[PDB]
Amino acid sequence: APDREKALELAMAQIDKNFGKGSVMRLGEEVRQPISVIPTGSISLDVALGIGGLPRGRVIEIYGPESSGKTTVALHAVANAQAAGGIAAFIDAEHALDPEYAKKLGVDTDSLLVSQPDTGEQALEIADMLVRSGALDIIVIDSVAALVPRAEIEGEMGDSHVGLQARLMSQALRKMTGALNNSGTTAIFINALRSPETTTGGKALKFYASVRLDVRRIETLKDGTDAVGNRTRVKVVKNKVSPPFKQAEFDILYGQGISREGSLIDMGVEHGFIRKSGSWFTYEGEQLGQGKENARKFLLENTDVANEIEKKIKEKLGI
Repeated sequence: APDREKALELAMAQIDKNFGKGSVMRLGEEVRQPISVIPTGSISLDVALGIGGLPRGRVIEIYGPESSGKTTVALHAVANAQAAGGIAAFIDAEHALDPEYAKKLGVDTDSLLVSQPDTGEQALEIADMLVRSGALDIIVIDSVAALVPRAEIEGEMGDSHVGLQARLMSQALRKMTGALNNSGTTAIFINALRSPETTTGGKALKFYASVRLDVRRIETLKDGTDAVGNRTRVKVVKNKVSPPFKQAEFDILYGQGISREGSLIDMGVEHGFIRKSGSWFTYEGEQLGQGKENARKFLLENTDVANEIEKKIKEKLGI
């Protein structure tokens, strides 16, 4: 009577119907539920996520050591959302954002809502208020670790209460998540951190998120001796809308955003479109150059090509 696959599907079926789509899923499975998404700004990452970009109306956490490339991504997200004509909110509690660098990645600073909370409750709440107005496409909280409870701030944390922050984070996230889902507003909590300590607030953020990104830096992009930027690596450690654990890499040159041409030269190679002979790159006849960098330039100057690689790559996968 038992037909494991017939019995297994029926099991998964109920499981989703009981806890939500994606509550369980074969890793090879290839999701086909196209959800509204905010493009990460890194094609590779956008594919790693398995749905094009950050899922809308979800809580997204981006953690990693300082300079890992978190903000950048985050900034890009805002940027792509504004192009889709969405409004963006930035609950700043670190005062580091450099609007100028933002404008560079495509952000419309002049139309960006910004708030610099006096307390942690204040911040989270201000956010909650903004979210439930259903007007924002995306909201990004800078530094989970900075949402220090009011009590701790005022200096009354005289060893008379402890752990207050997680709670602050947990309860806050209990409320907002709901509202978020209805508004469709994506919320990116930038968790610049410090296994699994979580800087005091990732405890509750670990369960409320639907997508958790692990941003890390792996190598300094060079030519020969002179540097040009750094290659970041991300690992979607959690994904409740597509098979998790995939990962992508992308280049960010000093002062720039996620290098399109880089992504091109990267996904081109693995995918076959662009061939690499030792220390050289070639694209169906044409020579790109000796070394990823000259190639990058090459693709920067010859707009048509590359634009066509983006094409072929964008075809072999969903564009």
